[PDB]
Amino acid sequence: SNKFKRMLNRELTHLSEMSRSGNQVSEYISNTFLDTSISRFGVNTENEDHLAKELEDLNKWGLNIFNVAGYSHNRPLTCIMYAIFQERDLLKTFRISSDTFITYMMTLEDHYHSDVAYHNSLHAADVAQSTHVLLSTPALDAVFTDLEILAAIFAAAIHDVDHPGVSNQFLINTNSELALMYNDESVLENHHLAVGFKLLQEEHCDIFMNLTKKQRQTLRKMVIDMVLATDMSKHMSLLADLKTMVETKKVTSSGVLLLDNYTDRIQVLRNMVHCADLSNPTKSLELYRQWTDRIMEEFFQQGDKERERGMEISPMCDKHTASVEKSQVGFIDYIVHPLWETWADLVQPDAQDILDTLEDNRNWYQSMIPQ
Amino acid sequence: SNKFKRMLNRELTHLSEMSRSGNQVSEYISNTFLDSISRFGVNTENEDHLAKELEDLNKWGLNIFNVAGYSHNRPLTCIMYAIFQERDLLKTFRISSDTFITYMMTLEDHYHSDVAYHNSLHAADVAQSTHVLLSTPALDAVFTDLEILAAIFAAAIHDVDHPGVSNQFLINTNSELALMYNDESVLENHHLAVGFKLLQEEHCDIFMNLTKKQRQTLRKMVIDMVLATDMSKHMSLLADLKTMVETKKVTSSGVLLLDNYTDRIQVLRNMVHCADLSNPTKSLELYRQWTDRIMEEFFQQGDKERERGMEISPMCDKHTASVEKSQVGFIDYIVHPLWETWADLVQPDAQDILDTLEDNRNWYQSMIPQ
Ligand SMILES: O=[N+]([O-])c1cccc(-c2cc(Cc3ccncc3)cc3cccnc23)c1
Ligand SMILES: O=[N+]([O-])c1cccc(-c2cc(Cc3ccncc3)cc3cccnc23)c1
Ligand SMILES: [Mg+2]
Ligand SMILES: [Mg+2]
Ligand SMILES: [Zn+2]
Ligand SMILES: [Zn+2]
Repeated sequence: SNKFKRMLNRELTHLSEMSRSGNQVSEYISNTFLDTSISRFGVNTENEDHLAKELEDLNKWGLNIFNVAGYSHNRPLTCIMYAIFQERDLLKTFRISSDTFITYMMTLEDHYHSDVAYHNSLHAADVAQSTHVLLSTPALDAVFTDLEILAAIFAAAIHDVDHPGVSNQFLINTNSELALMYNDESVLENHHLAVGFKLLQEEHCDIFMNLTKKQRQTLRKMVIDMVLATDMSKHMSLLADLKTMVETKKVTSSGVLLLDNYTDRIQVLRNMVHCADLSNPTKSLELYRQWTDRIMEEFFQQGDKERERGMEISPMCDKHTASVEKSQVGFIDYIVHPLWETWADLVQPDAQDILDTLEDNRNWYQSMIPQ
Repeated sequence: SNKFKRMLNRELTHLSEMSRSGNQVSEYISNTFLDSISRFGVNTENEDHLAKELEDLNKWGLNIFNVAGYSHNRPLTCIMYAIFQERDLLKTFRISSDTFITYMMTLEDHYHSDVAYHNSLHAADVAQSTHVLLSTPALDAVFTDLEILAAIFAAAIHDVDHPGVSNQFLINTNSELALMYNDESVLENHHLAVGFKLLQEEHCDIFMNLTKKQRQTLRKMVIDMVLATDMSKHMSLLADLKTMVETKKVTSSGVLLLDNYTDRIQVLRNMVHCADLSNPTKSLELYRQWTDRIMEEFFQQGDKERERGMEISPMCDKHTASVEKSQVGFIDYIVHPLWETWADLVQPDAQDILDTLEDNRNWYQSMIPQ
């Protein structure tokens, strides 16, 4: 659609001229978004009661994933994934032993880096838990098969495995081996998928051993589609497709969405995990503020690596010139809010408290803008 | 004193036999503690917000995180220029704003931003706390300006170029730095070298206008103070501070009597040491943030150790921490004893500092699980 494209670049030109704040946010958007305990929980802990209290939020959008990390000896991913699989009865359905499951989930957690401020197992655990809540949205809850539920949640788990804490564009600009291996197109996301699936081959880790061949093939395609869709530069095209889907949606009976073909189904799932990935500003302000401070830490360190190298500092990576408050407002106004508004429309009446929390958070960061 | 060494050994033995948790805290202790531009010095357009945070310059409660926030992440440059304006040190030592900001920016730039705790934020915190501690009524008339300058500069540079790993990791991994300094005070020697080496940069010689004798005395005092921040020297500094307390003299205006260089430097080095260990004495919002940072830095070191197939040093294993219990041990066995001794030396001064420590301690105990 040339109209949407013409409209997009208009919206960003105007922002780019509002102020130097808007220029830095507008440069960022274009370069980013455009093309008993070990079996009770998955984990050893002598805090079984504090952990059991936190995990009562398993199905709530307000689950505090930071506290889970605290009471799980810093295994928020293994712990949450075990909880989701118990909750949805996925181990039994797919004949996965708890043993194989925990060994895989520990190996996966281990390949997330804890020295990366944001793209580490905590973020993986949050995105997986948020996907778990989203899959229970009433308009979809009856729609997806368990194979699709498994694919989505696994997708979420692995979606950033082995992330180094720098962007696809830095990896291309520094001529990384990874950029070289994947020919500059979706560098990290291809890698996340490779690692996640490669790890099944490790000893006692094939959590899909007991699926049929046709099941494995369907899972793998679904998962590849979802993770490649977390590539941020695909954001505008994903939102375009979601909007056209809203305007031509079919409700069946009792509020449920009609998704006949594979295309319709994967489009929704991949927007779902994409939404999970951008759910930080829709969570409670305590949660959201921690996430912001982490991503900025990570952007700033990329900025220093650029500076060490004599490269030009990327937008939002200069610690000496960021405006974190104005940037958050822009990010909500121009990316998070449009995406979540469209999602709310697809799945109405759901997502509305999510949308209201999003405005509170946005208004809090506005209230904190000096001058 | 052999009876101090025996007593010290006794309490740590009792501690490690208490439980798994006390074992690990006791292993830790033994391995660690025994042997716009015109106005603020930074360019910001948050001149109002920054000015308000900086009204706490002379208070224990200053929030250095917010200062970082309003100073475009130049907390050290900003705080140091505030302290130096406050005490009129730039005029007194004829240091120009150009020379001073250029040095301070260069110094701040050599603290690593990718290190969770030992960055310019911690340096700025320790600098501001030294500044507050130097105004303790019992000492406040005692020290000359050269001594004040040394102590504050010492604090500024005390961890510059810290790589986020411990003296023992550097020895165990055969670091070039451990090779250079022969396994003794590796980082602290390095911090001093860098801090002084940086005066030689273009427009950075902030001590250019001091006399030779002044430069010589300042350098001796600074070296003394920074080597003193070596954690492995903790117990012998405390032992000295305790025998200082028991043999203390006071003029009458409530002011301590410090004639010789030895008693003077002994206070100055316990002061910066106490500033370095002040996190748990601060308000709870601040201390929580510091704990989380130092724990991140230990955990990363632990992963580097695991990446190398070494055994994971105490407190560096992310899968076997008990942060809450560890903070309570830290306070009972290291922070509280030190500050209690400090409070005695300078009484009635450090008494709320000390009550805050109790509050913080008890909050961390109230969060211990089960
Ligand atoms: O101006 N902004 O739009 C702007 C400014 C500062 C931060 C962000 C931002 C991007 C992303 C998604 C993401 C993650 C990793 N790489 C790229 C994008 C996630 C975020 C989560 C919390 C806070 N900020 C975020 C956006
Ligand atoms: O139980 N503990 O003793 C224990 C457990 C966990 C953390 C600490 C700890 C040590 C040091 C001083 C330090 C800084 C850098 N390297 C070595 C020591 C400073 C701290 C500041 C805030 C919180 N914990 C700290 C102590
Ligand atoms: Mg990603
Ligand atoms: Mg140090
Ligand atoms: Zn992600
Ligand atoms: Zn220090």
